[PDB]
Amino acid sequence: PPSIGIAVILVGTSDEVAIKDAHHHLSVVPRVELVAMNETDPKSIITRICDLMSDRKIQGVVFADDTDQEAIAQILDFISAQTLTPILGIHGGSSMIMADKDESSMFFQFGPSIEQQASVMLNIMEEYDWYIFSIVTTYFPGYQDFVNKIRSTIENSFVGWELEEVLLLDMSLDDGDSKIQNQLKKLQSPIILLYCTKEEATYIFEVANSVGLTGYGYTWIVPSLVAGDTDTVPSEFPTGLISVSYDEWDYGLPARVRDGIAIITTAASDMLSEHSFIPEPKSSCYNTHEKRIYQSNMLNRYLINVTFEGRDLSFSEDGYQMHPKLVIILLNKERKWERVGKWKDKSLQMKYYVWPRM
Amino acid sequence: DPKIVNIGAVLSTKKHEQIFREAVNQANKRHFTRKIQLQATSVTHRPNAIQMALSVCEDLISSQVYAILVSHPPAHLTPTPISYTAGFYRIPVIGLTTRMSIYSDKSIHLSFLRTVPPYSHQALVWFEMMRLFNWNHVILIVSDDHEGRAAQKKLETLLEGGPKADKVLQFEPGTKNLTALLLEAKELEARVIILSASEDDATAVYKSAAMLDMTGAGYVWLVGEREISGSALRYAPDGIIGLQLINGKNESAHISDAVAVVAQAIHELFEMENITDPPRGCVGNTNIWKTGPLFKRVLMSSKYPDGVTGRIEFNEDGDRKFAQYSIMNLQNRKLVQVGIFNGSYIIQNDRKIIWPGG
Ligand SMILES: *[C@@H]1O[C@H](CO)[C@@H](O[C@@H]2O[C@H](CO)[C@@H](O[C@@H]3O[C@H](CO[C@H]4O[C@H](CO)[C@@H](O)[C@H](O)[C@@H]4O)[C@@H](O)[C@H](O[C@H]4O[C@H](CO)[C@@H](O)[C@H](O)[C@@H]4O)[C@@H]3O)[C@H](O)[C@H]2NC(C)=O)[C@H](O)[C@H]1NC(C)=O
Ligand SMILES: CC(C)N(CCc1ccc(Cl)c(Cl)c1)C[C@H](O)COc1ccc(NS(C)(=O)=O)cc1
Ligand SMILES: *[C@@H]1O[C@H](CO)[C@@H](O)[C@H](O)[C@H]1NC(C)=O
Ligand SMILES: *[C@@H]1O[C@H](CO)[C@@H](O)[C@H](O)[C@H]1NC(C)=O
Ligand SMILES: *[C@@H]1O[C@H](CO)[C@@H](O)[C@H](O)[C@H]1NC(C)=O
Ligand SMILES: *[C@@H]1O[C@H](CO)[C@@H](O)[C@H](O)[C@H]1NC(C)=O
Ligand SMILES: [Cl-]
Ligand SMILES: [Cl-]
Ligand SMILES: [Cl-]
Ligand SMILES: [Cl-]
Ligand SMILES: [Cl-]
Ligand SMILES: [Cl-]
Ligand code: NA
Repeated sequence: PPSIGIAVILVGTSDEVAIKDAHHHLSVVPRVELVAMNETDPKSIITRICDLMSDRKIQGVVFADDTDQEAIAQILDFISAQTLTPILGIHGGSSMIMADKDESSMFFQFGPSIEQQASVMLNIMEEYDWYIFSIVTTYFPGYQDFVNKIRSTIENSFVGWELEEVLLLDMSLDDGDSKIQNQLKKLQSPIILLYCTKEEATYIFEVANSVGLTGYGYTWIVPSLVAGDTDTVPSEFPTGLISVSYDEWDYGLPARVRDGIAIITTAASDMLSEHSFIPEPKSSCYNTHEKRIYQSNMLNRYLINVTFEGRDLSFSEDGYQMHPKLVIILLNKERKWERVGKWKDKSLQMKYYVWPRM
Repeated sequence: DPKIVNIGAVLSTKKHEQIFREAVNQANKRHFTRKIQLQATSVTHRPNAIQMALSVCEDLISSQVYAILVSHPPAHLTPTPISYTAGFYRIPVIGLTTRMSIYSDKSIHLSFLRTVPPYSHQALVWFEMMRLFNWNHVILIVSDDHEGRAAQKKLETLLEGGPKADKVLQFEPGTKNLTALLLEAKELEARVIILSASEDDATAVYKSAAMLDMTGAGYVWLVGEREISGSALRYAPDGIIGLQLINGKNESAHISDAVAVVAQAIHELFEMENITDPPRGCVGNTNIWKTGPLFKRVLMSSKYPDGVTGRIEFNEDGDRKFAQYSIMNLQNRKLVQVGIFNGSYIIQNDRKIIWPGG
């Protein structure tokens, strides 16, 4: 069987040996090379992947980082779309949900859709009869998909939901006019759903605290990307913060790099065993204006429908994992993120029946 | 020795690079430049998006540019990679000639103003014509893409602010047999038809409308700039009214005004306290420019009345206000100017309008 080149890119300290040791009967076999990378600015990420693609024949990329940088996902989608190369963001910033990927991206992310986390958050509220709430977002892509999902869910519900306020915070401008404070002051609800980036949340919580919305009587629920790396907990995050989370309790990096390589390899085998060809690895990034009509996102049908070793590793067409096991976590009195629920098979299994405090 | 503050530019030709230099030199002559003094740093569009993004890092952000002017090239290459890469750092981008409405989306383009309006803003002119010529009932046909729906959104806002839209019809971009859609329009009483469509799509509409005898007397056709350009012009019914953005394609003019605005804004920025520099280069830098969002506010509030393309202000999206349009009328198959929208007022000239039929 012929070999396809798969680059695995690891940003930040990594048990490269735990990863290699942790990992194919198909029509094609992986030749995996671990690149390590120290920086996650656009230039560093672009040049590194472009150099790989030219100093070697790369069928696909598996990407993992240890940052809280959702921009990495944006960058990877762009790179993927431009070079029509499959990139899997399996951990860290690379995995933080990017809404509205390019039409011709081949970029897939380990972690929950925006719509899925929205529904998980309503399930949490239903469990504890928290029927009265407001939403706060920034303009961070997804924010509409988030608000819509909520609205759509609760307008179709026999339950007595009361969505009091939706706030849209513009943090592309400075806050010298104390504008965002004045918006936050308008919140009355006891539950608050917040959609934004980790770095944005940091600031919003600082302000929210200053006008007395972080204490008892207010509960905030945020999505994975706000919590991000749970070993890193901004000081401004309020105790009693609830988050959905796919950050790597039961599904460890080694096992993901395993599946990433599996997904890409299988996908290629499936295409070859039906079309008698796979897409030729791109010679470079610097000749993609020329080779346009010769390239395709054909390989996507297969990438999103891989079953390997008993697990359905399917993606959505929107580019996220289909059936992730999600952990619900709570930021406790010791400023440590604590596991208080699971979300498994569309059922929510919470720890507490009544929430404790202190 | 003053402090040297770089402005950046990505421009079509080296003639325009030289115009940008001379514009910045003039600003330095015109302003009090003992404390701060500007320096022009520029570059022409690269042949593809990934190369362009890199160039922004290597050539521009490496010089710590406070802002970046961008034009629409002559040959598939958009400002988008410049907006992304600059946006990563919250360095503002000033679009000179880009007119697609998508650039008004804050989620996709954080730090993007422009000195020309999006196409959707042609609704402003339509609306003032509808008041003027007392068209109180209109049909509105629009392409079902971002741009088409942008025009609908914008017109409808002005109507739900009196004239009304009796119906709104959307067609799939790329369709040629629009007889189905236009028959639906034929059956309504309103005989004033407003069209938002690309060149090729407007051609399809124009042909189908002619077969159905909807281009004759009775009917008023009111379109924008794209719909009387190139191949659209070549089938457009006689009597049609359309628009051309005055100086809309004078890169040189918009460089002159852009630099004036940006220069003003820089000096206004440095009246304020605790101004930080942008990051020197991309490599190793992943934090936003702390002062970026403040500088964006300053730019947004920038008023430059005595500008070459008229009165420069920006709306809440950073799109140009007070743009000026030629009101064009197809007469015996020649495009003839019958008036201008001067920013706020319709000024009919002495050349008589000839409607379809008459
Ligand atoms: C696009 O076109 C519009 C309309 O022509 C321009 O807007 C007008 O700008 C002119 C200046 O050139 C303004 O003229 C001034 O009007 C003042 C009174 O305005 C009131 O009344 C008018 C008419 O009823 C209303 O439209 C308006 O809303 C006000 O209620 C006068 O007092 C001014 O006189 C001054 O100048 C003369 C010299 O000519 C002196 O002798 C006087 O002492 C005095 O100082 C002047 O005549 C007019 O008001 C504006 N109209 C509107 C509707 O705003 C735009 O400027 C133009 N845009 C561009 C970019 O060119
Ligand atoms: C959506 C696009 C695709 N995306 C592209 C980014 C990108 C792409 C490729 C490269 Cl190469 C690089 Cl470098 C960057 C834009 C960027 O993600 C904007 O994200 C924002 C928007 C709003 C907010 N909140 S707000 C407006 O309140 O401040 C925050 C962050
Ligand atoms: C990253 O840093 C390590 C040392 O911590 C170094 O050995 C390695 O060469 C660096 N990698 C790059 C791509 O600079
Ligand atoms: C592809 O998806 C189909 C569902 O139509 C299903 O048979 C399976 O999940 C996939 N087929 C494979 C992996 O052979
Ligand atoms: C473009 O604008 C400049 C002024 O900045 C002017 O000299 C030139 O004549 C204009 N060109 C056209 C075609 O109007
Ligand atoms: C910026 O503010 C800090 C905090 O007071 C101060 O130490 C510093 O001198 C200020 N710099 C300027 C240029 O005002
Ligand atoms: Cl590196
Ligand atoms: Cl893209
Ligand atoms: Cl996420
Ligand atoms: Cl962040
Ligand atoms: Cl650099
Ligand atoms: Cl006239
Ligand atoms: Na804008």
